[PDB]
Amino acid sequence: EPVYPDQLRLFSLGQGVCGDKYRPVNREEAQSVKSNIVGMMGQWQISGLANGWVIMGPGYNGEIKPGTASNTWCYPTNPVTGEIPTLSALDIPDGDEVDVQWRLVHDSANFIKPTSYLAHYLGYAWVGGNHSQYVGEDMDVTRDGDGWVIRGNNDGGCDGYRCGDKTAIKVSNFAYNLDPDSFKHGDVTQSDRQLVKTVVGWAVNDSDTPQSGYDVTLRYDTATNWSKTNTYGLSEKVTTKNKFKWPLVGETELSIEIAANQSWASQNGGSTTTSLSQSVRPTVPARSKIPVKIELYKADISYPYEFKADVSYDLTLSGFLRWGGNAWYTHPDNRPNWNHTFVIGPYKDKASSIRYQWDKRYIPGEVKWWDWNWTIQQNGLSTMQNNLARVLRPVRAGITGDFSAESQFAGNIEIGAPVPLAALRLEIPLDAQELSGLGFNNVSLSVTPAA
Amino acid sequence: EPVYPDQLRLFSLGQGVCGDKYRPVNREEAQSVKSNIVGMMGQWQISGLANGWVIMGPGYNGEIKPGTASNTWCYPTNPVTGEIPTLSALDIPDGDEVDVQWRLVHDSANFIKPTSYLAHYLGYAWVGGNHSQYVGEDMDVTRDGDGWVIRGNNDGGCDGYRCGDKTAIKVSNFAYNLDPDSFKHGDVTQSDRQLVKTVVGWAVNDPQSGYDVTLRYDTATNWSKTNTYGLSEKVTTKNKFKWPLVGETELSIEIAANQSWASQNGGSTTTSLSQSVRPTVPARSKIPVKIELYKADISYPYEFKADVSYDLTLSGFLRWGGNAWYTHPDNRPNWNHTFVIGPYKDKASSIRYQWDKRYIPGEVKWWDWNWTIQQNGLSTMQNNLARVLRPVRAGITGDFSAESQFAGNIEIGAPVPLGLRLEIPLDAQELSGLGFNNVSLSVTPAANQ
Repeated sequence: EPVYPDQLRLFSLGQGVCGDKYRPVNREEAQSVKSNIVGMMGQWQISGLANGWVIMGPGYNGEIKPGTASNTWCYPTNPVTGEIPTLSALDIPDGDEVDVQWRLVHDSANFIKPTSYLAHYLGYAWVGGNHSQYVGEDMDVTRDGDGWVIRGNNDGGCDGYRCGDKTAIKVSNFAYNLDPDSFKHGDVTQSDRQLVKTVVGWAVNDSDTPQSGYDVTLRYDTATNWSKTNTYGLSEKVTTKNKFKWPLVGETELSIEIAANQSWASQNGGSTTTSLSQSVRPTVPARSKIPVKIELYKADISYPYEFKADVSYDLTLSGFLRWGGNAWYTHPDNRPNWNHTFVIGPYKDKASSIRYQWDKRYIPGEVKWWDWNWTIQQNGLSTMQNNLARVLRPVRAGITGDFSAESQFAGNIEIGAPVPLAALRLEIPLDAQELSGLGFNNVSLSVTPAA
Repeated sequence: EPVYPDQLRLFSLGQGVCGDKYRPVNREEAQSVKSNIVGMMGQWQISGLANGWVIMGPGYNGEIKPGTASNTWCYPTNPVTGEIPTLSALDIPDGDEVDVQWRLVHDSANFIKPTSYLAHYLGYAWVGGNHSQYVGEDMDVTRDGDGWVIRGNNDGGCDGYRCGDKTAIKVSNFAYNLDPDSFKHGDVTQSDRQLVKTVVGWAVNDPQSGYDVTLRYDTATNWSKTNTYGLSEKVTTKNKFKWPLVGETELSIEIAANQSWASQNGGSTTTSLSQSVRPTVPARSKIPVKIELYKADISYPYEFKADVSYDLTLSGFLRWGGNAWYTHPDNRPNWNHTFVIGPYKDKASSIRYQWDKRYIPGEVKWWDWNWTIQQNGLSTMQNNLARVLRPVRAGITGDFSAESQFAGNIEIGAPVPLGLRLEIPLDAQELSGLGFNNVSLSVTPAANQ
């Protein structure tokens, strides 16, 4: 009887006060799911647990100690139990799209068999080839344009009511979305940052009043030349839901950002200039001067990358339903040639959600498609949780190629030892031509009052 | 203006009503930090935003659409601004502990400089060497204990009151904690699932349901792991985990917490399992039972990542002109302070704690972070503390290899014409010689589920 973190709910109604039909989480329970609770709190957040214990945000390392808080962590008084476990992702090696789909759809233990038992458990009939006594065995997997249709092999003759009527299981509408957080990289091949030039000069205090309260700002326009390779072809059908900057690797800063909904393969590189502005707030004593140095660099990186693209697809089960064993909510006995489709992946609507239909299986007005509590009493809760955990298992594909970028940047503005004015104003020269040629454009040194 | 997900807060006070000094987040702000809001929400949770909009739990895909809710995501009307960035981790290849400490502490751009500058902004004196006029230059790094010390070179002579008293930055108390979720492996060198035997039988009935055929047995794994270098006798995990699944050769290895990675290189672990089915045996009929037993061994090169954390002790005297010590001691005292760069230990040692709680006078008892900002300007201090606090992690690599004996599911077949009788042959002596110990089949009735 485990505490399920997705059912925790946090209320702001004072000490140990939880909403209605909710009760406070205790220390032993917060302990068994600490990583989960803390990961759902603000950095320096502090929320209450039962009996005067508190759990602190991640910035405090998620410590649980005696305390009091105005907001509490609450757990249902009537939790929904038996959640579908969530197994580890099934990683399929990169390749062109039919090799990736192909590899998935022919996997007996991780696909063919688990989806067959599903069509079987829900009441569909003849879910297996006629050269076997077990479900999901001896199945012919054929192509169907964009889709794949797995259907029991019919070679020969069968015996049973409409036994020559095998349930078809068809896979379609495949989509691949890249998870930017999945970034990883092989050995950094090319790598280095050459100091191409170092600008030095002075900042002078021609006054009897010491100066402070002025910022010395530097601004340049540098370019970033980057390029990337796509080893296989899936690359052309995969996309990102929302843009992201290419990850920092090395010390070498770069500003490259990938676009959403535009195929990975179409984004292979380019040159992009940027406007950067370095700055310092010096303090030069009266009738004195301080030295200012600025180190300019060129850098480059080369390394093999790898991101993961999750796969989702529509799963249609079509065939007639059994007599005296059907999971549909109305429970037909007339053997209707039923046709239903679940979406394995991100949510779309309630009808195609096993998880949604399964977690709501007790709100009477919710059960309008399949009768999940029916399947449970027929088969048993574990049987069903292991069946749905495998059919719902996360499937990810590797996306790879090579990465290479090159850029020029300036370190910060560094000041020296104030020295007695010789026998704020800047005496630091810039040769716009030489820097344009070193890859630095529009470089300017401004002086502005602090604020 | 920037929204900071660490300042979001959720209230449950009716529709669009936030707690005091807080205001509802609007669809255009929630959108920008979606990933974070959603990550903070229950599976099918729905939370309100500003102007009749709503954000849906991760189960509904985290979608923001017009709606209404009696719980709201609020943000401060008064937000702490200028948070210190967070850069991506800095990776140090595997080597011996002294090599991994060396690669960190000697890096000028990523360590001698940011750290020297921190000491310099806090008012510490003579944070450079006699051969240079800039901060963090001409410094010496030297072994001392199982820690090191950075301090300006004192050869030559100098200019300045007590200028021969350089500030020393001492790094020690290194710790390395392994992060399980960093698992990665090379080319899997060996993989193969072979069918050893298949117990077959007949669930016999002379219908009958509410019965569960239960198969209880013993799995077994043999493994070994190597450890390319030595850091490994120092790396540990705060939590015990379960070695990752790769391939489809089921394993059952548990890496214990608080032990050197190198004192856990292999073994043999048995673990009993229960397989169960609920048959619906027609009257006077026989249903077939099949159980496949297998053998597989996997073996590949691995690599995990350990978070390196250490203590930073600044020792030297504070300047009269101005230091950041909250009481601004004008008598140039000898100052000693140490920050813990890693998991939070206490407020005195947390730059971030102190920095994020800088506007709350009650809290300012160590360094005055508002003073440094005024003195040097806000983007300088936050770009400096981001390099001082940038996560650093070392790789732990080596070769792994395992073999196990697991059993597929007990599958039933179509029932054929003929207290539930189970005709299923099992010679425990044979299964034992084959590697399966304690195999047995049973029938117990059903009352729940």
